[PDB]
Amino acid sequence: MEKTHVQLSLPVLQVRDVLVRGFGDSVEEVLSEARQHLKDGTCGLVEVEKGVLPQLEQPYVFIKRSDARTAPHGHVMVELVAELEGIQYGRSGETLGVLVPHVGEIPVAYRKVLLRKN
Ligand SMILES: CC(=O)Nc1ccc2c(c1)CCC2
Repeated sequence: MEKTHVQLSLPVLQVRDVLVRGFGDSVEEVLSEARQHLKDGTCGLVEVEKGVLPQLEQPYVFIKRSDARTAPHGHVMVELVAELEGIQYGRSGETLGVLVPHVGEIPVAYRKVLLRKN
C-alpha cells in the first residue's frame, strides 16, 4: 500500500564527510539498502563533481531525473539506478547525485525529491 512516489527531503553531504561510503557489495544489495535507508530517513545525497565517485564505494546508487514535463511541488521526480564496473542497472535521466547512508553528518543543503518507489 505504499504509494508509487514519495516526497523526501534528503540531506546533501560533502564527500569527505561521508562515513559509510556505499550501501553494500552488489547491485541488488545497494538498491535494496538504498530503498530501506530512504524509507527510514537515513539516506544522504552527494552531488557528483570531479573526484567524488573515486572517493565512494561501488556499486554506486544514483538518483536520476525521471521526467522533464514537470517537477511537482518543488520535488524533482527521480528514480534509482545502480552502477558497477561501468554498467548501469536502470535507464533514466540526469543524475542529481549519488546516495549514501546518512549517519549524522552535517549536510550543506537539503534536496527535495519525489522518489519513485520502484
Ligand atoms: C511513506 C513512504 O512512502 N515511505 C517510503 C520512503 C522511501 C521508500 C519507501 C517508502 C520504499 C522504497 C523507498
